[PDB]
Amino acid sequence: EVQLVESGGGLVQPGGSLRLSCAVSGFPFSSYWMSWVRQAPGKGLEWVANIKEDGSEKYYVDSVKGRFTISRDNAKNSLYLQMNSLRAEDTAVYYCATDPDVGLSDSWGQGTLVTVSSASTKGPSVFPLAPSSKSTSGGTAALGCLVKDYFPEPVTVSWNSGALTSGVHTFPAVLQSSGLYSLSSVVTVPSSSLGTQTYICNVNHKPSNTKVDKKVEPKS
Amino acid sequence: EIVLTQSPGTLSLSPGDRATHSCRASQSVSRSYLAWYQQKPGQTPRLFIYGASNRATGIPDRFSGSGSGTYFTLTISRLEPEDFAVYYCQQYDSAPDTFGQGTRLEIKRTVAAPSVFIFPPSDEQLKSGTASVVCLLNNFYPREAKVQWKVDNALQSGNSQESVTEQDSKDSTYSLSSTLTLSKADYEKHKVYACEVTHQGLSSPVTKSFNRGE
Ligand SMILES: N[C@@H]1[C@@H](O)[C@H](O)[C@@H](CO[C@@H]2O[C@H](CO)[C@@H](O)[C@H](O)[C@H]2N)O[C@H]1O
Ligand SMILES: [Cl-]
Repeated sequence: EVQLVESGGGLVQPGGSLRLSCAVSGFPFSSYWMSWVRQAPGKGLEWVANIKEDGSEKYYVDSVKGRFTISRDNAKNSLYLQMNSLRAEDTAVYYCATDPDVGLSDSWGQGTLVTVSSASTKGPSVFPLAPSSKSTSGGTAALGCLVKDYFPEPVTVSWNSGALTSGVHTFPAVLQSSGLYSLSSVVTVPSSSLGTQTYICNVNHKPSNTKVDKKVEPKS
Repeated sequence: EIVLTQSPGTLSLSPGDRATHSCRASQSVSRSYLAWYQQKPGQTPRLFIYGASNRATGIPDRFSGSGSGTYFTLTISRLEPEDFAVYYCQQYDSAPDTFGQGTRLEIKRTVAAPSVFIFPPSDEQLKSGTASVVCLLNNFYPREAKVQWKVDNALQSGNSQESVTEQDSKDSTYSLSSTLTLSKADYEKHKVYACEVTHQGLSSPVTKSFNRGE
């Protein structure tokens, strides 16, 4: 069961530093070259650095030489990226990525977003998008939650504590001119359920340790 | 640096169609150390092909790779609706282990008009000085749509933003949210709030509206 679990990212001041960790299981880590790859918002993949199986050779993109260091701990099956003198050009999702010679589809970690910014974490305001005659016909109603004014990314949204999944659309966040993000999440349900079934959006903004549950009540 | 140039930048093909993704290198890539990845929106890339032609674990037979030297391809022999993604090539012969710029593959389907719904600002939000009005376009194709906000029949500009979901993996549709943002002061100076939607699937544009406070 192959797993690569990243930690150590998040919001960081320009000029600051982060230590990224990646704990690998499910294949012989110490046999393979490993790498870090990043993706700036809305942009393509960019290779950052790599390291030989024994640590003895490593390479970097020129834009990070002397301020990023890739290392590994073969005993703990872990990969690291120590990142210094951070700049907005470094803002990206960072992935630990195994040498493609490993031949495993699931050989990258889940990604950790690094946001290089002097703004503070800020939790969302959550407002209902109530169902009404305007969102309802053909036996189905649309409803949702507006998740407004948070920083940084990301937020997660669930419905009914994860019990409701079909018909859900959670939109990509938009960055407002304010420098805060906003997103909506909507679900379509049977109009016959509106009297009977309770609908709650569960919003988690880990960066601010904010959790909000908002019940979305029908309009007449 | 070995530069990898992918073509086409964007590709739209139907289930059953054969998709070809090209990757050209600025110099020869030795040992066929050329990989392909599939990335879905907001998700970790998955390794699909390694060593130019080897399938990674869990990759179906319809995906194949070929090539050597300076020219490589990724083929999807018979598209399935779950195959939309950005596909990236990468060389790992010589550091830096460069990526191409990606080919965005969309799954084409027959035209599908949106369902349109308008949501006034919540009472809770108006309390605090701002009004977000949301227009939802649900389950349509193609992705291109025009949303025009009208306030008392005056065309709005500059005070809305839109976001689009990833393609549905079964029916190949999209959904779109448009949010109009006004101050509460401006909101309360007007009565009729309307979202007008123009789309290839609609024989004529569809307008959804409400009157403030009803
Ligand atoms: N400069 C190169 C580096 O960036 C490449 O990723 C690396 C890959 O070649 C590897 O070769 C070893 C043994 O020769 C093999 O086990 C690995 O799995 C290959 N991917 O080569 C560096 O020189
Ligand atoms: Cl790159």
